[PDB]
Amino acid sequence: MTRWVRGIFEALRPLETLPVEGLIRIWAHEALRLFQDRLVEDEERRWTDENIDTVALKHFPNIDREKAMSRPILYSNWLSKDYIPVDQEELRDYVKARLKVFYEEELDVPLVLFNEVLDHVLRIDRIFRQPQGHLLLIGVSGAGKTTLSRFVAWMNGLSVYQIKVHRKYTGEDFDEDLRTVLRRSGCKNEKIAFIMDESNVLDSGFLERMNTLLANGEVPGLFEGDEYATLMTQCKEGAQKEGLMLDSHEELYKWFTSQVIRNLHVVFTMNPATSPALFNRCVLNWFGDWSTEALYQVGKEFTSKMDLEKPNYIVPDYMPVVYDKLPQPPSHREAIVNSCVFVHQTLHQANARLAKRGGRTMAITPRHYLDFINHYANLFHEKRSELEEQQMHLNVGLRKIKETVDQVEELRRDAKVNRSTALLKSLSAERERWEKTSETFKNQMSTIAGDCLLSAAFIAYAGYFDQQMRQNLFTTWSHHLQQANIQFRTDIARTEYLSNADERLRWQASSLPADDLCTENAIMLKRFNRYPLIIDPSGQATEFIMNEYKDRKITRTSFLDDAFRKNLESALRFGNPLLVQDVESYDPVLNPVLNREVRRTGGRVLITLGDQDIDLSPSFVIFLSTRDPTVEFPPDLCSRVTFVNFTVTRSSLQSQCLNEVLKAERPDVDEKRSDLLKLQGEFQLRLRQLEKSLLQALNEVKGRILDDDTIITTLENLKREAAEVTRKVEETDIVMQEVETVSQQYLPLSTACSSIYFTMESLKQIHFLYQYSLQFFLDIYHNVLYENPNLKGVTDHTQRLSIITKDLFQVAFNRVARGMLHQDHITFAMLLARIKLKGTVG
Amino acid sequence: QDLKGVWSELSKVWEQIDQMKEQPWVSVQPRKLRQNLDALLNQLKSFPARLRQYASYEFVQRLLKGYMKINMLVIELKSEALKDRHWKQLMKRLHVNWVVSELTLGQIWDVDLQKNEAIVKDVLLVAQGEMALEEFLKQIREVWNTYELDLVNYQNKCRLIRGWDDLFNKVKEHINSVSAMKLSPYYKVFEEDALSWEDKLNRIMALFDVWIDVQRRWVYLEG
Ligand SMILES: Nc1ncnc2c1ncn2[C@@H]1O[C@H](COP(=O)(O)OP(=O)(O)O)[C@@H](O)[C@H]1O
Repeated sequence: MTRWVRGIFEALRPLETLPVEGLIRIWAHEALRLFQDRLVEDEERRWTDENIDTVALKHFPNIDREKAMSRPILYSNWLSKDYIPVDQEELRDYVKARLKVFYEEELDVPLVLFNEVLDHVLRIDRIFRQPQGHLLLIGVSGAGKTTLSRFVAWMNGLSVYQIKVHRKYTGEDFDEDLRTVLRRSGCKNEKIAFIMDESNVLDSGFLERMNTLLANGEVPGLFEGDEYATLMTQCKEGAQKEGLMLDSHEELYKWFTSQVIRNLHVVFTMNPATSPALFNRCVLNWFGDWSTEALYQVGKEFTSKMDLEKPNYIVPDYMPVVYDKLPQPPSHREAIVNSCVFVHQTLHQANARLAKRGGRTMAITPRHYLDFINHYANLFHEKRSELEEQQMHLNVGLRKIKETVDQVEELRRDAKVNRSTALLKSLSAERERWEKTSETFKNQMSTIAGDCLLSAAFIAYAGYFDQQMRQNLFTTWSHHLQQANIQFRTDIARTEYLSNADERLRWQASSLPADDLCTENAIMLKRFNRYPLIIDPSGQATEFIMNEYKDRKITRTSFLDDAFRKNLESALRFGNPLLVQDVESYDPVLNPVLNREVRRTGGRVLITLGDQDIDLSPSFVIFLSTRDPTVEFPPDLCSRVTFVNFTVTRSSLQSQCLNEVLKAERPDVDEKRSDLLKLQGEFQLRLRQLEKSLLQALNEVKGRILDDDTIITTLENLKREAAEVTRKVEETDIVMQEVETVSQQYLPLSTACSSIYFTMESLKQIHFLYQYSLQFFLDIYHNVLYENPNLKGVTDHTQRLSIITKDLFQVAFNRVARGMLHQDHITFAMLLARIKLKGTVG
Repeated sequence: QDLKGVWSELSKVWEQIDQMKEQPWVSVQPRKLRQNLDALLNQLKSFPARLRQYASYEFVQRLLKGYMKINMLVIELKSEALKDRHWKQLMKRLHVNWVVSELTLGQIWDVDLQKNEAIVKDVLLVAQGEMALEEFLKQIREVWNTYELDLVNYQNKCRLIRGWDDLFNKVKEHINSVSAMKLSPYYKVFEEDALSWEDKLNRIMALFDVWIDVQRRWVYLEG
C-alpha cells in the first residue's frame, strides 16, 4: 500500500491537474503494476483486471470506463517531459529505435522486441523512477532477465553494477563491495542499478544483510571508524557540491541515506528457501516462459537473412497451426516459423510426458530455442553455399564439355573419324546426364529448407534423450513438416547428412564406437554453439574427445581438483581445449564462460572469471563431462550447455545387436544397407570427384584427345559408375523392404540380448559380487556369434538363428553362474526362462 | 537539366569521400566514421527521383554500402594488438605497402576488404593471443616486482616467515601457467621472456622449498 501511494504520488507530482478519469487510470495502472505482475497464471491476471474494473465502478460510479480505461495502460516520460500516458504503438517504435541504438555502443547480440519485452521494459522503467525502487525478476532461467534489466538501465542512464561470483567468496569482499556501491551512489550522486542472480544469492548472510538496505535504504554497522570519517568527508564534499549548508555528521549521514534512497536501485533475478522478507521488501515481476507469439516473432526475425522462399508453395488445407495468429494464407517463411514453434512446443510436451511417466527430464528454456535458430541459420548457409558451388562447377563443366565438342568437331572436319564419332556420342551422353543432374540439383534446392530444419532441430534440442525418444521426436517433426507441405527427403540419414566418410573414419580411428548413437553424439560434439555436457557412465566418450583434440593439447581437469580454477585460467588465457569431468559438483564461476560474456577494451578481449578479468584466447573451447547418469542439474546449467548422452538403453543396445546379427549372418543385406546409406551423399561425392579428374585430364588437350583416342575409356568408366548409382536409385525401395524384412526376422534375438544384458546388470541387487560390465556381455555375444562351433557346417539362416538363440542363453547362463553362488543359479535360470518365454511367439 | 544535377551531386559525394580519406588512420574514430557514413547514406537517399536513377548514383550507392560493411573491419583493425608485427604481416600477405606512421584512412580504404578478410581475421586472432600472453607476462612482472615475505616476530629474537602456503601456491600457479603457455599456438616471440621467467620461478621454488625445511628444523632445535 505504501508503494502504491508513493507511485501514485510520483505520477501526480509534476502534473498540473486531471479529471477524475486520469486519477482513476493512474490508480489502476499502479494497481496492475503492484498486483497483476506478481501473478503467474493468466486467468488470475484476467480476474484481477475484472475486479479492478469492478472496484473502480463501485467506489467511483458514474465515471466513463472507456476514456479512463483501456486494455493497454502504459505510462512513461520517454515521449514527453512528465510521466504521462502514451500510446503503445509509438512506445514500441521508440523502443525498437533504442534497441537498435543499444546494439551499437554496447555488447552486440541480436534481440527481438515483443509485447512481453515491451511490458517488462516499462516495468523496469517504472521501478527505476520510483524512490527506493527495488524489483525481483522471477521466472525461467535464460529468458531475458539480465539482458532486459541492463538494457533498461542503460536507457535510463544508470551505471550497471554486478557482483562477481568467485570460488570461496568471502563476506568481507561483499561488505567492501557494498561500501563502494553506497559511496558511489549516496555521496557521488551516481544512479546505480544493482543486479544479482542465483549464482550469488546462495549465501543467506548477504540476503539478511541487504534486507536492511532494501527496507531502510541504509546499512547500520557498516560505516564505522576510519571508513565512517572518510565517507563523512566525501559526503560533506557532495553536500557542498549540491548546494547544501549541511555540516553536522548525523544529518550528513541522514542525507546520504536519502540520496541512496533516491539513486540506488536493486534488481533481483531468480527461478521458482528464500525468505518472504525478501519477497515483500521489493517489487515482484513474473518473467515466465516465452509465449507462442514471442517464439513466432523470434523465428520470423532471426530467419529474415535466409531465403525460405517458395513462390509455388501450395497452402495445405487443415494446417496444424500452433500460433493462433498465423497470416492467411501462410507463406513458406511463416510456415517454417510455425514449424519451429511447433518443435519447441513438442519438446515441452515430451518433457511433460516423461515427467508424468516418472522418468528423468530436463528443462527446456528459450536459450535452447535461440540455439536452435542459430544452428538452423548456420546449417542453411553451409548447405546452400555447398550446393550452389556444386551448381556452378557443373555449369562450368558443361561449357567446357561443349567447347571440347566443338573442338572434336573441328578435328573431325580434318577409321579414327569413326572413333571420334564414338567420342562425340559419349560426350553427348555425358552432357544429358549432367543436365539431369542439374534437374536433381534443382530438386535438392527445393528440399534443402526442410532438410536443414529437421537436422537443426535434431542437433539443438535432442541429445539428452536415448535412441527411442530421439526417433520419436524426429518422427513427430517429420510428420508435422509433411503435414505442412514442406519439402524434405522422405528418408533422412542424419549421421550421413551431418558428416561424410572422412570424419566418420577419423572418429573410428579415435576410440569411438561405430554405434549409430555414438556417431550422432560425435556429430553433436562437432557442431555446437553451447559447449557440450557429455554424459557417459563408461568413459569411452572422454577418451574419444581426448584423441580428437590430442594435437591441440587437450587437458583433463575435475571440479574436485583444487587446481581446477588454475587449469581453467591457463586454458582460457592460452586457448587450449579443456576437458572437465564431474560436473555434478558444479562451480558457478564457469557461467560467464558458457554464456560467452566478453568485453572488448582496446586490443584486449577479456572475460570476467571469478573476480579477475582473464584475457580470452580466440581458440579456447571447453567440454563438460560427467560419469553419473542419474543426476539433476539446475535449469541455469541446462540453459548454458548442450547435452550429449552416451548412456546405453534397451533401444540402443537392441539396435547394436541387430546390426551385429546383420553383419555376421547376412553380410549381403548389411552391405545393401551400407550402399543405401552411401547413396545419400557419398556415391554422389565420389562420382563428382571422378568428374573433376575427368575434366582435369580433358583440360590438357593439344590434339591428344584424338591422338590414339584412349582416354574415352575413363569417360565410359565414369558413365558406367554413374549408371551404377542410377540403378541403386531405381531399387532403393526394394532394398528398403528387403532389409526391413530381414531385420524383422532378426529382431526377437536382439530384444532377447537387450533383456538378458539388463538382467545381468540388475543382478547386483541380489549380491554385491554380481557386477558385470557391458564389455562382458559383448564378449559373450561375440563368442555366440563367431567362435561358436555349433554353427559350423550349416547354412539355413533360420536354423542358424535358432541355434544362436539357444546358445546365447546357454553360454550366458554358464558364464554368469560360474561367477555366481549356487543358491541363485535357479533364480538366474528362472529369469532367463521368463525372458525367453516372453520372446518366443505362440 | 537532370544530368548536370546528378553530376554535381556526384562531385559532392566524391569530395565527401576525399575528405573522409584524407583523415589519417591514426585519428579516425570508427564511431564518428559510422556517423559520417550514415550521414552520407542519408545524403544519397535524400536525392530526388531523377538523380536516383543514374548509374553513377548506383555506383556510389553500393560503394558506400561496402564502406559501411567494411566499417566493422575498421573497428577491429583499430586496436592495440597489432602494434608493429601484425601490420607488417598484413602488408607481406597483402603485398601492398602501408607504413603505419604515414598511413591514412584512404590507403586502407583503397584495398578490397571484401576479398582479403581471411588474412585480416587470421592475423587478428593471432594478435589477440599474442596480447593475451603479453598481458599475462606483464601481470607476472607486476606481481613479482612487488611481492614480499610476510615476516612475524618469534620470541622477540628474530622475525621469521609466515605465509609459506600462499607463496607456494603463487609460485606453483605461475610455473604451471608458463608451462601451459609453452604449449600455446601463439608462443613464438615470447620464448626468451618465458625461459627467463621460468628460470626465476624455479630458483624461487627451490630456494623457498629448502628454506621452509631449514626454518622448521631450526625452530624445532631452538625449542
Ligand atoms: N528479448 C530477447 N530477444 C532475443 N534474445 C534474447 C532476449 N532476451 C535474452 N536473450 C538472449 O539471452 C542471452 C542471455 O541470457 P539471459 O536471457 O540474460 O539469461 P537470464 O534469464 O539469466 O537473464 C543472450 O545471448 C540473448 O541473446
